[PDB]
Amino acid sequence: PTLEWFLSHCHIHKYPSKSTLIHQGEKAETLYYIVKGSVAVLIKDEEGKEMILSYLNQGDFIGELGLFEEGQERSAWVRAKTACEVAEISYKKFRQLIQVNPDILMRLSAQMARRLQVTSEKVGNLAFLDVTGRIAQTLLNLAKQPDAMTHPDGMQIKITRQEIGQIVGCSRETVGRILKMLEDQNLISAHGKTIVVYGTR
Amino acid sequence: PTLEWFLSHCHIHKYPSKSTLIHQGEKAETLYYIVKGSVAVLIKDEEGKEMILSYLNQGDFIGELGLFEEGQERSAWVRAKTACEVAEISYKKFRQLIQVNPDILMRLSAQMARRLQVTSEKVGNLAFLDVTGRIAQTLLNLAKQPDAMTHPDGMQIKITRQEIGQIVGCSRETVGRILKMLEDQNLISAHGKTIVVYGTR
Amino acid sequence: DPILLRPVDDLELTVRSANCLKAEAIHYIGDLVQRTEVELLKTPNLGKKSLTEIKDVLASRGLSLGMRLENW
Amino acid sequence: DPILLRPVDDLELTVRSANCLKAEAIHYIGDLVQRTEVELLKTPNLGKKSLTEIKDVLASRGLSLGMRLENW
Amino acid sequence: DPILLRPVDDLELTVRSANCLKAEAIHYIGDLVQRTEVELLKTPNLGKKSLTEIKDVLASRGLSLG
Amino acid sequence: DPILLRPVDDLELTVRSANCLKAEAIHYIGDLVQRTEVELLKTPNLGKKSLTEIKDVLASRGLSLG
DNA sequence: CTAGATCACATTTTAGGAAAAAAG
DNA sequence: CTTTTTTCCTAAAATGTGAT
DNA sequence: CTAGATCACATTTTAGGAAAAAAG
DNA sequence: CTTTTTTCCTAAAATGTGAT
Ligand SMILES: Nc1ncnc2c1ncn2[C@@H]1O[C@@H]2COP(=O)(O)O[C@H]2[C@H]1O
Ligand SMILES: Nc1ncnc2c1ncn2[C@@H]1O[C@@H]2COP(=O)(O)O[C@H]2[C@H]1O
Repeated sequence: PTLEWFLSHCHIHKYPSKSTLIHQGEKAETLYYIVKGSVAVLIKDEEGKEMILSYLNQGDFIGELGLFEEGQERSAWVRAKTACEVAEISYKKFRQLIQVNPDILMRLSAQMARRLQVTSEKVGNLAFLDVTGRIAQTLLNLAKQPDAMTHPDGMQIKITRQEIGQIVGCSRETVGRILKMLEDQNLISAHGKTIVVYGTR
Repeated sequence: PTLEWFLSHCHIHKYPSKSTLIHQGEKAETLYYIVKGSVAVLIKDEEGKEMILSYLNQGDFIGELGLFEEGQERSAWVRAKTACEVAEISYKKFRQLIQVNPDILMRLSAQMARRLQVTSEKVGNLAFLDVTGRIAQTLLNLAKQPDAMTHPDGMQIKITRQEIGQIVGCSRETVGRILKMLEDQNLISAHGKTIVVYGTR
Repeated sequence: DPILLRPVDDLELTVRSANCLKAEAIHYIGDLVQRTEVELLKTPNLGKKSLTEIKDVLASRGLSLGMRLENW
Repeated sequence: DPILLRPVDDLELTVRSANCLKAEAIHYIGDLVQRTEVELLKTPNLGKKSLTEIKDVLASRGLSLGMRLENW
Repeated sequence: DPILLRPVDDLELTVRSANCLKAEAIHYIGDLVQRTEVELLKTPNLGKKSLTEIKDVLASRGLSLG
Repeated sequence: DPILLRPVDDLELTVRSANCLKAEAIHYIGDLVQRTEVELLKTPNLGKKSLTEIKDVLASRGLSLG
């Protein structure tokens, strides 16, 4: 549709799994769009403890925040969850593109809209729920994601405890615990990195 | 500038201090813009414990999130911090307005950009810092706000402990504590609702 | 719905895949359609390529896998 | 800067305000300009209206209150 | 001390506080400094800004209230 | 039991697992059910899907591995 | 082992508006 | 006379307390 | 008083790629 | 012959542990 047009103006680059697309702190001058693949938005603290802010899959834009105000820094790091193809565009050229057609901007903003909603919910969670609560919630969310696997007893997902730690913001041990706990309570199944959240569907 | 144009298409209503502009959960069909006044974006939990998500002053848009996807619900409550004038517009009519001029959309998105950045930082805070840390940080942030008062020893602000509680997400007692603590450490001054964060400027 | 009526073959998928659903007793796209990936994976001689295949054809035909629907 | 040179009067503000900065020893907009609200509030006969006044004129003239600048 | 000889009046303050001290029988900076904050706050028409004012003059005037 | 008389072969499984049991000297569903999971996993060319397969046939076939 | 939540209530502080009192 | 500043007042809201 | 962080390390699990082995 | 599935293998990463 419009997208074809948009892309035809982007440069395209492949990023190998685990590589860094956006490096928090750098001058934001380009806009990215995920053609194929998945990636992880995350921020670290002084020591370096990471916190997963969000997972973005194909169709998503990345590093959009720099676009509206001239000369800002990337708001957070973005690591390639898997190997993935990415379309890039100078914020400049992109603005030009918008003049000829805001439909595209509409599309972009539309994502930020979503992203705000959720990140906001993220805040309320760290605010109101407890680890069991948050972990509980996330298993639901991860079950939502695309790479989720349809399973007889619900949804199946692969993700480490360390990871869920960085998602919900608690220790990896504590995740293991709350995880065994949820298994007793027969709510999820857990075999290594493979977890199955019953109840989905 | 453009804004004059934009407003000329909005209906205008005055909201008395403490009134509710947006009621989380309701059908989002209108976009708002703050002409005069301040307001507070906040969300509650099951029990009803509120959590201040953000403070928006004049110049800000409100209830923009509903605009891109048809038929969603308001993402959170918005209470009038003070009495304030608000311009309103059907999402429909607003879209039309954008066709004739995306400059306006540009302006709107531009805010969401900002809002995401911060709300994201909000997450990292609940994630990495401790109450003293977060409270520490917020006193800085509140010192930033417009209604802040220039003071010889820095910035002066009026805000209750209960409030800071709902901001940083901890108990009101604990705020009082960490607050006395910061006063001993001679970092801030506190007389009732009036606090002065030294060091600003 | 109209599609779930016609048999799987209409999916024009690879031999391997066919012979697999075939041997797994799948007849109509209405059965397959409501089958879990994890299951199909246990299916002998049905691997990632073949699985990814099934999903993609169902995806084009507008369907999903592990579909839900009562009375079949 | 050029503005902070001329005296406060150039601000064409209300009597009350004037007589107040006046009695508070303020001469050039360069002094006032770098004065804290909280201070001006202690100034007798200078109230919210008058204070809000000062800020607004400085705001139009492009200046702020409690300004910072060395050597004056 | 030599200053405590001088009248409150010779201090020049604010009409409001003036009339207060005045009709309160506080004629010399002595009578004044003899009182504490709480003392005058009870004085009619004398309040926050007033007290705070009366304080700030004796501030740079090397005199407190006690 | 009457089924344990029948050969593994009569069970029909998967070429791979077949040749395994076969060249592993497992001719009757008896010889088979006598072994546990760990037992066959050590069998060359017999692994995860294999074992998991051999299990699922005896699943609806009222037979376990012990 | 540490960092906060807690809980009832007596006590302190605030909002904000009438009205006296200066100022212009 | 009119405005703006100050004082003055109280129902209602905020606060501290401190060991488990 | 409660809810989590902790800490080192022996032990378990995973990624992902060669290559054997079926299938077409 | 060519593809796809399965097994097989290990450096590297994830995990549990449990009282303070
Ligand atoms: N809260 C968030 N949710 C989703 N994506 C985000 C969030 N914060 C940052 N990002 C993405 O990460 C990018 C980091 O650099 P930018 O600020 O250019 O743009 C940012 C967004 O694309
Ligand atoms: N994280 C946030 N930061 C700032 N404003 C927000 C945030 N979340 C919600 N809002 C505002 O609150 C509004 C609630 O209703 P809407 O979803 O229509 O639009 C939302 C935004 O205008």
